[PDB]
This record gives sequence, C-alpha cells and structure tokens, in this order.
Amino acid sequence: SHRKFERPRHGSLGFLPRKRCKRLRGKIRSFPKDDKEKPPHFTAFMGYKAGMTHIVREVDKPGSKLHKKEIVEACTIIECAPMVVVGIVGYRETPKGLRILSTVWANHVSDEFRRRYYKNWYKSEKKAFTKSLNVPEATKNCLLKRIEKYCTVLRAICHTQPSKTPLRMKKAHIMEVQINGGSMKEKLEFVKEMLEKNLPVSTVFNPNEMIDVISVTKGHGTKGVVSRYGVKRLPRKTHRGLRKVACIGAWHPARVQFQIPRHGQKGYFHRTERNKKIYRIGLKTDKNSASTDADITEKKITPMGGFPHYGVVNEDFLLLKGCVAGTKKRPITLRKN
Amino acid sequence: KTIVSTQKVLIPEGVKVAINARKVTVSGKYGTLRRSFRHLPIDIRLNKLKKYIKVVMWFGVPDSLACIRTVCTHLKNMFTGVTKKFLYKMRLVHAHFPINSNIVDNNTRIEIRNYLGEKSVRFVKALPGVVIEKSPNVKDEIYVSGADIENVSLTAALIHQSVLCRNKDIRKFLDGIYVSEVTTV
Amino acid sequence: MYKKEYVIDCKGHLLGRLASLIAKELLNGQRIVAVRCEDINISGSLYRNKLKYQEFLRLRTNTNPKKGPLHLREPSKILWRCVRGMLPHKTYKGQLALKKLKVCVGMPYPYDKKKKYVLPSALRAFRLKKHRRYCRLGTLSSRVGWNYDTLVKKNEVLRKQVSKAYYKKKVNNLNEKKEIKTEALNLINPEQRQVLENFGY
Amino acid sequence: AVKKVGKIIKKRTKKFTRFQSNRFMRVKPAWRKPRGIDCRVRRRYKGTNLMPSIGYGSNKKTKFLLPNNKYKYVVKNVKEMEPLIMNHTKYCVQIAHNVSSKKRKQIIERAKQMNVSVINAKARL
RNA sequence: UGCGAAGCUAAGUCUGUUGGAUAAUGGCUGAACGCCUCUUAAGCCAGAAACCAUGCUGAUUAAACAAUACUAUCUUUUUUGUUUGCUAAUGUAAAAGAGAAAUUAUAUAUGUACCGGUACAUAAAUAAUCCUAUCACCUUUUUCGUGGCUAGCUGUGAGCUAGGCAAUAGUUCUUUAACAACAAAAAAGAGCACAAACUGUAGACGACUUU
RNA sequence: CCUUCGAUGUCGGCUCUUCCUAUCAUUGGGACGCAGAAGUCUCAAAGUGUCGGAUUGUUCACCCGCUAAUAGGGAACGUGAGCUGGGUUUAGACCGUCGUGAGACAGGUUAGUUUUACCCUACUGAUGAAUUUUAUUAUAUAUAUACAUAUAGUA
RNA sequence: AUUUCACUCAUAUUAAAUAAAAUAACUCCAAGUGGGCCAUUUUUGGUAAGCAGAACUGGCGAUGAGGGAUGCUCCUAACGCUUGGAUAAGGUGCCUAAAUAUUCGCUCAUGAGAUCCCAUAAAAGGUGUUGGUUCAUAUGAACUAGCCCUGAAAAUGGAUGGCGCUAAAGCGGA
RNA sequence: CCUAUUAGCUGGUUAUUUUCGAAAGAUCUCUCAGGAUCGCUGGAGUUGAUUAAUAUAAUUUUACCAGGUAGAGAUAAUGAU
RNA sequence: UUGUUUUCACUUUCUCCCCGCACUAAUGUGGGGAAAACUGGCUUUAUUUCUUCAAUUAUUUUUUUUGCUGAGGA
Ligand SMILES: [Mg+2]
Ligand SMILES: [Mg+2]
Ligand SMILES: [Mg+2]
Ligand SMILES: [Mg+2]
Ligand SMILES: [Mg+2]
Ligand SMILES: [Mg+2]
Ligand SMILES: [Mg+2]
Ligand SMILES: [Mg+2]
Ligand SMILES: [Mg+2]
Ligand SMILES: [Mg+2]
Ligand SMILES: [Mg+2]
Ligand SMILES: [Mg+2]
Ligand SMILES: [Mg+2]
Ligand SMILES: [Mg+2]
Ligand SMILES: [Mg+2]
Ligand SMILES: [Mg+2]
Ligand SMILES: [Mg+2]
Ligand SMILES: [Mg+2]
Ligand SMILES: [Mg+2]
Ligand SMILES: [Mg+2]
Ligand SMILES: [Mg+2]
Ligand SMILES: [Mg+2]
Ligand SMILES: [Mg+2]
Ligand SMILES: [Mg+2]
Ligand SMILES: [Mg+2]
Ligand SMILES: [Mg+2]
Repeated sequence: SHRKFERPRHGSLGFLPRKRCKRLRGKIRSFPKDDKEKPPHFTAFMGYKAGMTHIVREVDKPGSKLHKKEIVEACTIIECAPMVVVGIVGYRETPKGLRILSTVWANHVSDEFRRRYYKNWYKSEKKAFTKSLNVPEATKNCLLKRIEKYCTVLRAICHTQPSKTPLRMKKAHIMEVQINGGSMKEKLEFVKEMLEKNLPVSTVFNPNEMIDVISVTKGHGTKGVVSRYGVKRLPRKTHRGLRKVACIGAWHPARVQFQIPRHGQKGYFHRTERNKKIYRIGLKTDKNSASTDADITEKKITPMGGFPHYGVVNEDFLLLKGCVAGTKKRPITLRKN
Repeated sequence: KTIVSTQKVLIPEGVKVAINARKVTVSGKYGTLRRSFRHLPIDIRLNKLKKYIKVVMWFGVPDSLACIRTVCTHLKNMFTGVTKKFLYKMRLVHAHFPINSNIVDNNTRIEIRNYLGEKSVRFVKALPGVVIEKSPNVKDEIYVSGADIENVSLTAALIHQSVLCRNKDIRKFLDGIYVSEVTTV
Repeated sequence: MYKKEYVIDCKGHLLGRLASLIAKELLNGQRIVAVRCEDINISGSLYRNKLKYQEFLRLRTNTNPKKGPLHLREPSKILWRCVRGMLPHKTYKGQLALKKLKVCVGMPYPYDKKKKYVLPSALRAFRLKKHRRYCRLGTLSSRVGWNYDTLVKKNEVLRKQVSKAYYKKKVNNLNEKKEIKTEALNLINPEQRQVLENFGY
Repeated sequence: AVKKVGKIIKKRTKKFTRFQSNRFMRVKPAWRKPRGIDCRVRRRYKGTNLMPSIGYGSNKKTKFLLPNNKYKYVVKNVKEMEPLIMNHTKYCVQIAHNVSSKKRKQIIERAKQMNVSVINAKARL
C-alpha cells in the first residue's frame, strides 16, 4: 500500500557512498572552463582553516529591512602561507579522458616537498629528487616545446609551506592547479616566470571574489541512522531500540535498497561548498591586518589566547564569509568559480 | 512505380548556378546561396548552354514525385533570392502600448521593447545573412530581407514568436508583429 | 577469418548487422579490431534511436545500481555491448571470443597503419533504401552524454591529412615501379616476356 | 564409448555409478536402481546418470574373455589345475587370494609345465 | 545546587548552477493535390520543474590506467637445455606468406591544375587484385645500392659470367621449422615500507593523520 | 479453491524506502459559454511537493485550520526476529436477545505473556591481497615501429 | 420339429473387400486401482474463470527424445547399446547446427512487427500508404480490405527468449 | 499393569536384470479420505491354431433396417409473434 | 451451342515528311502523318558439328569423385 502521509526522503542520494574521503587534502574535481580571451592565471589555492571570528559589515541591499544598518556575520579564517610552484604538468585530451604527456620540475625542490614522497623521512637517506634535480636544461626545454605543441591543458604542481604555520606536520601538501588563460604558449611562459618562486593569495584572488571551498568534513566515526540522516526517533515504547529505521524496505524487492538510511561513517567526507565570499585578504607584512577604517587600532587577526586548537596566524590569510567544511587545522582548497 | 518523372526549372538571366552531387550553389547580385539535397534520390542535371535545370527521378511512388516537385520549388526560390532579395514586410500592431522596435548590430538583432508594457527586452537575432530594416514609407512595419527564402521567413517567424502574448484571450488582445506581405524588391 | 588480426573500419556500417558479422568471426577464433566506431550507423531515425537508448538507460537495478545494466555510452563501448549480446559470453569460449574483440573510437597507434577492411554485407549503402531514416551512432552517443565527439572529429581530421600525405608518397612510389616495369620488360627475354603478357603482368 | 581391442567389443568402459553417489557419502557407488517418483534417472532425462540395461551386454561369443582372449579360471590347488591341461589356450589361471607363498610357487611351476597363463604370477614375489 | 570552559550540538549560522538536444505546442520553407497544407512527405526553427551533459559524491563500481620520484641489478650476444616440498628449467584459444595503412560518396567518388567553383584525367565484379616465395652451398669476372671506419677496406642485399658441386634413408603416419618464458654455462656493461614510540585534523578494530 | 493446515504471525497506526500516473499543485502549452480576474476541459510532464489537529482501534469517514496543493494508487491489501497491541480471534467477567439447558451471537463491554539473528545473502560503512593470452588512443630520433612495448617495490 | 438315408451347393482364391486374423478362446488364482487431470470437437450451469459438470477421441498420469527460449498435457515422435545415412516438427543474421539464399509484393511506427496451444487487445476513426469495387464528369465522389497509425493507462528494471533487424533478421507468398 | 489396546488416518517399508503391465468407470455400502464386487493387469493352465485357413476384427463394401440431433419450417399442428 | 464466313485492331525502324523548332530522361523528343519489309510472321525447297535438338514424364544404361560398414567362418 501507499505510504499514508507523503514526506521527502531523508538523506541526499547525491552524496552517496557516505564513506571516508581517501585523503585530508580535498581534491578539486574540476577546474573552471577555459576562456582563452583572458590573461593566464591560477584557479586554485590551498590554505589551512584556523578558526572563525565574527565581523561587522555595513549592508548595501536597497530594499532590505537590513539596508543601511551594520550587521554581524560569521567568517572563517584560512591561513594562506604562499604556495610554492614546483612543476608544470601537460595534459592532452583523448577519447579516454585527459592523459599526461610529462611533468617538468624546478631545479630546486624544497625539503618539505620531498617529505611528501616519504612515509619515514627520519629513517630515509632522502634520495628523492636527487637525480632529477641534476638533469640538463635542454631536456626540460624540449619537454616544454612538446607541451606547447600538443597539450591542451596546463597544471602547476604547487605545494604548501606548512613549516610556516603552527601545524605539526613538516610534510608539504602537493596539489595540481589548472592554469586558465589565452594561448598554451602564453600559459607556459607564465609558468616559467613563476616556476621556483612563490604564489601569495593576492596573485590568485581579490577582495569580494566569490570562491568555492573544497575540504574534507569533520569526522564522527560510525554514527547512527538518526544522526547520519536525520531519521525520526521511534517512540519510547519501542522494544529493541528507538534510534533506528523501523522498516528498511518492502518485502518485494527482496533486497535492502541503496536508498535506505543505515548506521555507518559520518563526517570526513569530501565536500565542495560554493559561493563563499572573500571579505578580506590579509598580509603577513601588516600589523594592522584585523584593523579597519572604523576600528583604527593595531590588531593582528589572531584572537587573544590564539585560535583555539590551531595556533597563531602570522601569515597572509583569507577572511571568507560564513563557514567551511572540516576542522581547525584542515587543508582547504579555494577555487575560482 | 513511375519509371521516369521529371521537372524543368528555368534559371533566370544573371545567375551563376553550379550543382554537383545535389549540392546546389547559386550566385548572383545578392548573395551566394548553397543548399544540399543529398537526402532524396535525384539526378538533378544542369544545362549551362541553354537555360533550365532538369530534376529527374527514376522509379519511386508518389512520395518521390512530391519530393522532386519540392526540390524544384526550392531551386526556384533560391534563384529568385539571388536575383532579387525576398522582402517579408512585418507590420507590428498594438492596442495600447506602442512597441519599440530597435534594430542593432548591423541590422541583425532586433530588440523589441514595451510589448504590452512590460519594461523588459525581447532579443531576436536574425539567421546567417538576413537584414532587418525598419520602415521608410509607413510608420509601424519592419522589412526582413536577404536572398535565402528559408532564412528570412524563419527570422520573421522567430520575431513573431518573440512577441506573441502568453496567458490571455488572444482573440481580444490582437497585439503583436505579423507578416503582412511576402514580396521581392 | 584466417588472418591474424582484421581491422574493421566501422564507418558506414549498420550497427547490428556489423555486430553479427563480427560475432561469428570472433566465435570461430579471430581477433577483430573494430576501428572508427563513432561513424557506425543505426537504421532508425535519430530520435527513435535516442528513445530506445533512453529506455535502455531507464532499466537499472532498483535495489543497487552499481551492479545491473551498465549503460556504456561511448560508441565503441555500445558496439562492444552489441557484439556481446550475440555471443555466449557466460561460457569460457564466449568470454575468450569477447576478449578477442577490441574496439576503438577514431583510429590510433597501430590501426592507422594496418589495412582497414569493410563488411559489405553490413554497409548502410547496400542495406537501407535511400528514402529511409538512419542515424550516425556518434551523434546518438553525444545526445546521450558521451561528450568526446568534437575532439574525436578533430583527431580524425588531423589523421586524414597525414593519411593524404602518405598516400601521395605511395602513389609516387607506385608510378616509379610502373615506370621501372615498363623499362625492364624490354630487358628480359622474349618468350618469358610474352608469357608474362599473356597472364596479365 | 565403445572400446574395441581386436574382436573384443566392450560397449561401456565406464561403470554405472549409483545416482547421487557423488553427493552423499552414505550412498555408495554400487548401482542401485532408483525407484521413486520424480527420480529423473528413472525417467531418463538428458544429462543424468545412465541406467544399466541389457542392451549394453557383450557378444555371447567373447563375453567373459579377458583382454587375453582367455576365460579366467580361479585356482586354489594343484588338483584343480588339471582340468585345464586340455584347455591351456582357452583358459588362464588366477591363483586364489588366500593361497600361501610356497603353494603359490608350486602352482606357478605347474602352470609353466602346462603352458597355461597365470594372470597373477607376481603375488608375493 | 550554582556557574561552567573545551568538545560535541539545533531550536543557532552559512551555501545550494547553465549549457546541449528534445517532448507538448506554435511556426518556417514546401510538395503530394496547377491552389492549400507545420511534414497527416523530404527539409528546417523556437520550445518544458522532463531528458542528457555541466557541476557535485564514490570510483578494489575499471581485477582499470597514466605520469612523476626513488630504488633492487639490467641490456645485448653466444652455447646447451626445460625428454627436506622443491633447490636446473615450459608454456601457449592458436605460425606455416597468419603479406597488404589514402580518403570519400553510395542518384557517384578521387586526384591533378587554377579561382566550395571550373577544366582535365582516374576507379567503377574495387583482395575475381597486387605484393612476396624456390635461382641451394661453392671457385671464377665483375656491376650497382645500403650500413660501419680513416678515394679505399670490411659486412649485408640484388644481378650477370664460369665450373659441376649435395641431396639418395627403401610407400605417407606433425613438414619436430612459430612465438614467448625461463635454467645453467661462459663472454660484455652498472634503498624503501611495515613495526615501535609520538600524534588526533582520525578512529569500534583496521585504516587515516602526523612526528 | 491452484498454492500453503509437520504454521507464510492474521486489522490499524507509527516508522522507512521505492515505484505507478489514471496530474491535486508547481513548468511549459492548446480550448472555452477565455474581456480582466477567477475557473473549467485538455496535451507533454511523475522533476518537486501533497501538512497540522479534534472524534473513531480503525481502513474509511467527518469537521477545524493552514496551504501552491492538501491527487489517487502499488510494492505478500509494503513494512510485528522494526515497534505498538487499541481492534479481531483463547482462557476471567458483565449485559442484551436466543436456547429447557450446557451454551450461542458474523450483538455490545472490560481485563488479558508479542520469543530467537551469532548463519547466508542484501544493504551500510571498514580493511584488503592478487590480477602476462593480460593490457595499450601511442611512444622513439620529418622517417620508423603492434614481427612493438609493459621489469617489480615503495610513494 | 427331430432322425436316417439320398441326390449336390463357390473353395485353393478361399459364397464381398482387407487383415504381423489363433499374439485366439476358455478356466483358474491373485495384484494394483476405484482422489484423476488436460487438448481438439460437441456441450450444461455461470458475467466469466487456469471455475463447476458431461459426451466422442486422444493424451498426461506411468514418458523420456527433437522442437514450442522457458513449460506434466501443444507439434514431431514414443526410448535396448552403437556406427553411418536420410528425414520429421521446426528452423537457417548472431546467440544456434543451417540462407545475411533466391523471388515477388506490402510495411517506417515520437512506445513497429515477428509464427498453433501462448501468455491479450476492441468498438470507432485516419486527405498514412497499398491495391481494388461501384459511380459520375483526369479530376470529383462514395465505398472496400491489406499493412501501418490512433484508440492503447499500473505500480522492482525488462523483455518478438536476448542482441539486434527496416534493399529485414518484419508481415504474405513462391 | 490389562497393552505391543484400537487407528478406514500420517510417515517409513532394505539387492540386480529381464519380461508383461494397469486404474483413477461402474453397482452396493451411516457411503463420499474406506470397503466389497465388476472392469482393466499379471501369472498358471488347458483346449485351440500352427493347413497364408476357419474362428475372429473399435475396418470397409453390398443388402437391409432403426433414428428425429444439426439443419429446415412458421401462409403444416402446438406454443409464441 | 459449336464449327465457319467477313469487319479493323495489332509489327518494326539507326527510314521519310509536317508542326513544336532542340521542345526530350535519352546520342534525341511530344503530337500528326507517311514509307518499307532490313525486323517479325507465314508459305516453300533442301540442310543440322554455323547454331539448335528444350522441358516434363515414361522406359533404359552408365559414369566422376567419394564417406561409413566388414557380421560370419558353412
Ligand atoms: Mg485569465
Ligand atoms: Mg509423477
Ligand atoms: Mg548550565
Ligand atoms: Mg502524403
Ligand atoms: Mg516470514
Ligand atoms: Mg499522462
Ligand atoms: Mg487539472
Ligand atoms: Mg491488492
Ligand atoms: Mg519482517
Ligand atoms: Mg513480534
Ligand atoms: Mg502489522
Ligand atoms: Mg488488546
Ligand atoms: Mg474472553
Ligand atoms: Mg498417481
Ligand atoms: Mg508423451
Ligand atoms: Mg513461446
Ligand atoms: Mg544417427
Ligand atoms: Mg540433411
Ligand atoms: Mg551458424
Ligand atoms: Mg532468426
Ligand atoms: Mg501402539
Ligand atoms: Mg491422503
Ligand atoms: Mg431427443
Ligand atoms: Mg435447430
Ligand atoms: Mg522478310
Ligand atoms: Mg570377419
């Protein structure tokens, strides 16, 4: 028989396998479409979530009951130590998807970066990259030429400098960052200009830019159906237990269906939140970083006693409107829309 | 199955025709029109010394004959276009609110504004190669014109669609922009 | 089907018939590289074909769709599926036969330079009356979410130039050979020459 | 299949195993004819065990002949050997399983004297 | 009882797209049916909270794969072999010439030369074809190409010229002839991970994160 | 009256999913006894939604009210090793009628044990080896090459 | 009417055919069975039913084999074990052994059709196309029956058996 | 303990091959889940036949009857109309 | 009702003429009209390996390759 009273299903089937993400470093599933009219620019940036503060903002919305008035808004802070570019990777489009031609590396690769290629640095003789670093420039040039000729998409291998943050981990976070711009040649030139040097966020984002924030959610382990899906508690009277789903399914498809909410992992899921506004881009070389026209008092962004469970932001940072997935200390990838 | 069935299309005077494998291409004063017929079986053959082109179909039911006739008609239309542009004279009629018919982008794209007074713009881009002029003579009308009978007509239709009012009694509200006269120049 | 590996240029072929032809060969024991599967044709109208494919797509497994009918929608993959349909693929022999089939979209790294055969029993030119609606498989696939169509086309175009270049050279070589033959028919013996002439060469 | 060797035609080298003897240990392979409604073997469905039948029988002329072409005769004692002095080509001795080594030897010796074949001369050798 | 950080948390705060191709439908050109006709022919157009992409989650769902980084031996050639649980070691769903790269239309194509168009060739039972096989070693003449070294020499491939040089196994019983792998024999070249302690961005336990 | 009487747990609610369309609303249309508004008929549509209560064990029903709308259905009349146990369908008891009576009632009323998952699968998450008759959309200095590449281990 | 004598009735084609007709009769002893069910055709009750009840015959039961994808009963055909042949029903694009056979039509379907039982479709329509027939002045009518279309809506996803097929691998023939 | 009470009901009922091979109608039955008795089956046996015969036949011819279902009729009868 | 009599209808063309004057799918053509007997048909006389002597049945005879089988022991 039909269900007596109709209601919308509880979870979103759009976020299934509610399983743990493979890695702390949220992967960018897709990068902006290429608009070959605009100059070459990076599309993404890794930063660490430091905490939230609140902000006071005067509003502009003509017509709102909140028009001329000052408003208070929550904002995340994402510490954004300059990412360092280390490689260029060249993709070519095939009927089987993107395939890499090559990767070209900088001449000098940081110890931090190298640490990513080992799970026991302390023991190792740290031989990673020690022969590649050597290689002659001619080969590199040839590779670049090849890329120019054939590859349709360029990505830069960037890595974070977690040493310049309160985080425990000396290992870098390495990430491919698509470059979007006019001619492949132009892009190549841009990457060459960049290569061994540092990207700060101002080179990637601007004030008031709308950004997508891609991060692994806070973990809760194995969670009940009630918490995980917002399923209704059964009544007190229930014998075997209240916090479950009364009927998994009908008799006849004689098989529990993938659409039925069940106990299991909650959190540590990969998630792209969209349309998060940058309210401010902080600078390391600014003692009046958390200061404002209306404030006019020397304030660094770090709260008194420091960002709880994080530490002290001593470097350029993003003030994003609202909330971001994951915990204090989590890598976050900010992406252009 | 009629063994042979034919049709004769007389090419006009100042027309450079050139069919090959049913890919007919006609040039003249106004425009160069190309329009393939390689979906029906037909040995359209050209006579360049004399005028005329013969469309001929071997076997085939009445369907085939019909197709042949259609082809011939199309050819004729093309010829006409190249000699003399087709001129679809579209009069706009309004009850209360006069329609603002602003042509832009080298006489393509006609922005229609204030249709039944809604303060919102209706864009209607013309097809490849079809000028949209407004009246010299009368006040209201709009000439749509340019060689390919198909394309101008299509453009006109599009324009009409862009206007036509939605949920009301359409017998009462006669407002819109309609094809008055199909003509040549 | 006594060759090592037949490359089949799938352009201009009628899906089902072509598949049928392939399947028997595979069973017999014969690697077959179906190449250029974007251009296979289906005998319905495009819309009709789309509808059929839509219907097919709709039949997933209610319970858990990770299992259940996989709606492979690259044209090559469609072709492969069709081929499988006509094989006893739940046996060992059938499985082997299936494995023997390779399918490609466009033409890649050996199959540019292999000879490409054609199954004339399954050619659209010979099998549909010209007043009938047909449909290019690639277009159909695109309509049902394949995406890599334009790219494939571009690749094909690129390849064609290369092929043309190669062909010119080949033609030149042939001409040279002919010239040599003409020259060197006079230099043999008489009787032998006469004999040669008698049997065509 | 059929197993020709010379004039000996055997129609069925395979033994007829009891139905389902393969499935349950408790059911021994010794042929037992399935009574019982719905048996499938009884009903002779394609793909099941065959039923032994008199059609399978060996030609009356070659029946109990071994690959030797000789009827087997089991022998316990020298006296018994004597019946086959006049039949030393048609019959071949087998020495009974329970005969002692010395006695076996004696029997073998006798057989050699008679020119009669012994099919198990090698017992206790 | 009171307050109660931190951590969890909602009743608290933030965020939640735009293309393609269509349906209904309205139209366009336009026959059948000298007119008319949205097509109830061919050919087109606009068009939906639908569809398919885009975006988003997974992707031991693909036993998938790519690149990069580092490493333990690797590559080539020759010979004989694969006729205490082991310590020498074999398998082919297919070798017998497994020969063959335009492209394209199917009521037409392709080249070539000019400016998709024109002119001229070319194919039209197109694998019913073309290519490629057998001239063994030899001595004797030389001719011509290709790969190495500092015009010559060596090696390989093809030819002309001279000289007869062999093969015989008793009538066939796979034509032991392929490809790949390995083993020994000589001959020639050249560090990671887990654990442990720490961690807590994680967590039933693994796993994940770290040091 | 085919199946099930060496038992398929026999109503309803609660929960939870999915499907159908014979569309109530929402999207796009067509018609009108369409002036506007409202509505009626109807086509593509099942993408999104379809509620809070009062009485009843109820299904059904009937009102109150919100609502864009409060459409209809199925899935062993979905769903009892999920619950609940109000009802029906044990034993106690009461009334009414019937029966001489024991008792009956498809009449009414009350009190009345709801067992087991540790198995296989399914589903949810969680590790995880193995994968050469296997693979490949190319590699290599304009030519070549599938008579070819591909060791493996960590990341 | 019975009886006994006479005389005389076809006969090897045998008082018409045909007959693996005496494998017959008869007696005895006993077994099991006495729930049946299905198909054509006839048929009763019932709106009908894979319903209840009968008749004739054949099946199933008790029975496999080949076909009908699949199936107690439909078709072929009934079974000792083999070799070879040649068929049956049915098929012959692939699954699948055999036709991408030949030959003439018809049919395009924006939910085609596809083979007894059989796994559904109707009334009513169609200026869809294909033939006709009857009428009138190369058009206008009316009909007519082929295929096709509408009519044609149900719940897990989905079934000419599947793939697919449209110069059929569809429908009707040869 | 009488008692291994009784059961028209349920379950089970042990080697092989060969040969033949049913019935689920009928009558009576406090009978309708059973029985008896016919039928159908097997075995035993005898008389026969073994003479291409005569007996005999789910057959047909040739004669010869019997019929009142399909059909047909309603200006033939009955009953409709 | 059959046989029979007569009536005019029917064949070719790369022939010719006239109109339409390249009008055709056509290296031709629509219409109208002639011409003739190459074409076709008939009548003959001979001829059959220049080519034919079919097909179907009836009655006969043989052949090209060939697959399986070899029971028995008079
Ligand atoms: Mg209104
Ligand atoms: Mg039975
Ligand atoms: Mg408190
Ligand atoms: Mg029509
Ligand atoms: Mg149950
Ligand atoms: Mg509907
Ligand atoms: Mg409505
Ligand atoms: Mg029901
Ligand atoms: Mg249950
Ligand atoms: Mg229970
Ligand atoms: Mg219940
Ligand atoms: Mg109760
Ligand atoms: Mg009680
Ligand atoms: Mg029985
Ligand atoms: Mg039978
Ligand atoms: Mg069937
Ligand atoms: Mg046989
Ligand atoms: Mg045969
Ligand atoms: Mg076959
Ligand atoms: Mg078939
Ligand atoms: Mg007892
Ligand atoms: Mg019983
Ligand atoms: Mg009677
Ligand atoms: Mg009657
Ligand atoms: Mg003559
Ligand atoms: Mg013999």
